[PDB]
Amino acid sequence: GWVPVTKLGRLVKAGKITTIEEIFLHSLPVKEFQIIDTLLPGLQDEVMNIKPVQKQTRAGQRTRFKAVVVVGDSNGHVGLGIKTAKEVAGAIRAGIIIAKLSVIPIRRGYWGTNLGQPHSLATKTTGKCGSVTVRLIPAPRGSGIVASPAVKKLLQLAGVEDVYTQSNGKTRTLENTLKAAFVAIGNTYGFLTPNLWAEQPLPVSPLDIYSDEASAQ
Amino acid sequence: GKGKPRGLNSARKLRVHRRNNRWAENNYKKRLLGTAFKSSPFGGSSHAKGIVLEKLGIESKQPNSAIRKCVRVQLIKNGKKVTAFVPNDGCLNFVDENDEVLLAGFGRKGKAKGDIPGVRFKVVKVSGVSLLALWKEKKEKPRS
Amino acid sequence: RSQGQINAARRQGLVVSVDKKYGSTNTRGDNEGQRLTKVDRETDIVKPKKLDPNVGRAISRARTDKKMSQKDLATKINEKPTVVNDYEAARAIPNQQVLSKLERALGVKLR
Amino acid sequence: MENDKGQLVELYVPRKCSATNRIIKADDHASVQINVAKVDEEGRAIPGEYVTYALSGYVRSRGESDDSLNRLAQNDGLLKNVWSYSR
Amino acid sequence: PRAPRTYSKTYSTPKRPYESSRLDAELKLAGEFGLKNKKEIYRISFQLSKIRRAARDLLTRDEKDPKRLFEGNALIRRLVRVGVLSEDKKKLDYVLALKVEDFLERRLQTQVYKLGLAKSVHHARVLITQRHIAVGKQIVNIPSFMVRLDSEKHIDFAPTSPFGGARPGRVARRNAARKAEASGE
RNA sequence: UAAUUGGAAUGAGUACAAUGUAAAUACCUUAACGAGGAACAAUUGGAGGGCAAGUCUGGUGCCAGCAGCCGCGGUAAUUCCAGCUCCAAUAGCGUAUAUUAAAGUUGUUGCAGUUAAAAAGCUCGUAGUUGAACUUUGGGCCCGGUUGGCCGGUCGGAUUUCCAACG
Repeated sequence: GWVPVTKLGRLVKAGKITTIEEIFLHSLPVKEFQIIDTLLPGLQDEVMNIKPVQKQTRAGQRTRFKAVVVVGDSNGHVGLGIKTAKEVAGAIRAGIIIAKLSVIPIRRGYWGTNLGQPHSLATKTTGKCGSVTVRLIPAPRGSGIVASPAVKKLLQLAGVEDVYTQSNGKTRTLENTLKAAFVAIGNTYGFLTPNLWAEQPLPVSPLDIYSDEASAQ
Repeated sequence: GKGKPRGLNSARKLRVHRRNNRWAENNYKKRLLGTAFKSSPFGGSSHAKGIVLEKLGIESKQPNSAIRKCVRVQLIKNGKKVTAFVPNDGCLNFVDENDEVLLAGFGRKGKAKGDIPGVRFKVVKVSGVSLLALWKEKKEKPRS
Repeated sequence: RSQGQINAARRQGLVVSVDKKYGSTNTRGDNEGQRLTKVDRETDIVKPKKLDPNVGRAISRARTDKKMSQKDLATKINEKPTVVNDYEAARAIPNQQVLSKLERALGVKLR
Repeated sequence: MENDKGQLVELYVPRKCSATNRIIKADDHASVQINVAKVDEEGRAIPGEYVTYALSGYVRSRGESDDSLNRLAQNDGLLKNVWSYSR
Repeated sequence: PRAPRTYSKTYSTPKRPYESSRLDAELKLAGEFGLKNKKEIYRISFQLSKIRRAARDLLTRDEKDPKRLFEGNALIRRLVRVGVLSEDKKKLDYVLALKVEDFLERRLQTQVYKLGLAKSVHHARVLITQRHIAVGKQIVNIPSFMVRLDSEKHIDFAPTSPFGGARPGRVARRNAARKAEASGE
């Protein structure tokens, strides 16, 4: 079935790493998607756009299909992957693989007094990709996701209950808007709130503890 | 920075600068020049009645090659002469000279529509009844 | 299926089978949508509902020799006049919706 | 970060750079976790007992990673007379 | 020159007209509640959007604001009384979580159906407007009555209605009449 | 895919009455009539995309026309004219003009000016806008340090407490 080629892949297959927050805390480069199929199951996907791109040749036009898919289970984890291919079906399959490998954590928070199980984002965060800036604003309870039907659909898979948006630039370029929203939610752990001022003892990497399980034989 | 004044006692400059740059706006100018009253064929109105002078055939612009079956109309309240398109087929038979038609805008707020060159108006009512009714045989044109 | 139980089974529960249908709303029914998978996964040749042996011969006369023409008959059932042409004697794969409109427009009760 | 009843949320708490005190993001692949052996009499580095420093990928790209460890390790007694406060 | 009559409209059309998510989210709200049209659904979300605007206004203000305390309890006890907010959910963070579903539950067109005696959610709608159900002592034929908490023991057939006694109506009365003139004599 | 059947319920209406009212009309009540597809029969716009819903059939053949915009039509039209089917809102729905949101396309919040529209040829200069730094700490109680010692516990550094005031 799955024969791992990466040291991180061997530790996940051996069950020595059981949560994906171990990877995210040590910034480990995920190289194969079967790592995070056995580590984030119940992670649905949805294809957001299929459009053709053409390169013109001496004889005719070389058309092939770009696919934008997003993944995320429903809680804390988002993945966006873009792939072009000769067939629409092949681009979606390959796009899902790229979508998984780019899974990231989102930091969720409270707009106000904290009454358990955060609904909104912790801060105001922005993200830009090619003249499209997407701003994400924390919203009070019961607001829902106030966004475009594609950007809202990415924040549904994120796990955000209530959020506001602004936008700028040519948002009709759907790839640049989704890439700008992916940057905006990935920056939620970028921002250092006063919650995080306290020092930590710098834990030891699982690749460094379980070293002989990771190493090949 | 940023090329505009920012000082707290500088509201006059910002207010007069906003005023001067409002004139670059298309509809702010027409609201404050009264262009609808003086220049537009309807006197700033949604509708106007007219009198049919002749049946016209206007060639559709590229890439369409039809004949558009419009009429030339002179208004009552102004005397101005406008060209108005006669909608879906057979309606040019229902319109004749001197039928006292009713006109409306043609959708685009003072601009031509579709492949018709230089027509900004359409007929709604002819002889005071309708064109929908006459086209659908729901009413009958008065004998005139 | 049709009001036999779908109101009787809804006694203060209000959710059993409330999922959405396939979702065309003008493309025709799925009467062979089950058979479409079987011919896809079976790696040989299968015979597609071979012929119309006597429903061709007997019902062409009862329909069309009465008053009508196939150019007329295909116009009221809304199909091309070659569709009825291959329902005349032979050379068709009979689907349900076309054969149903063939029956209810001209009465002869042979399926 | 916690709720009203003190129950912890925020599924992981991130590492922070030991030079510039900034968050190591989950996609900072230029960030580095330096492990330094602890030693005792007659050498013989003790296995599995470290002195650990984390450096963010911003610092390493700027070229400050060497000067940072010289400060970060001299203050821990790992070095002497290598890093000087007054330039 | 007589003083004006105040009036207002009680619904709002959604911004984007043709969805496949919102247009098919009417599976519940029109087939599973037996409703006339989308205006009965747009009406509920209008009042529900009116609720959150007041609640968001209060939450911004300081805790132990006398304005927050006064209009807070008033907003809770009004929503408690009609039975849309549950018995202990009484907090301004929970009126914002209040959704469209538990408003259509409190309608008399469904409360008739849930309290037996209707055998369908839009058999109940027919019975209400045919002057059959009375609440307390009062016949109501408004399917959007929004019953209170001390009223579910008082949905019952009307003292005038044929199903509450009182000399059955003109169909059976005439139907028994023609058997009287055919079989009786 | 219907298709044949049954008892039940009701008001839209026709109205004795009473009520209402200055007098009436109407409402709210109410005796007597008042539902089986023929009616007591819901429309208005759409079905390429935006934008929900047919690559079904007949006609036409860059003609007629549609089409807010992109576009459709020159002999197999998912777009015209029709039939069927379906979609949207619904006693309401379409069309025209204006206006607001959209519009961060008027920008105080909050635009842009190298090349997309836009830095005066350059400098002086009045009004206008803007302009370096500097001028003393009296109520009490709880909290953190930073100096001052009464205090070393200890092999030059290791804990802090009772007391000033030091903000």
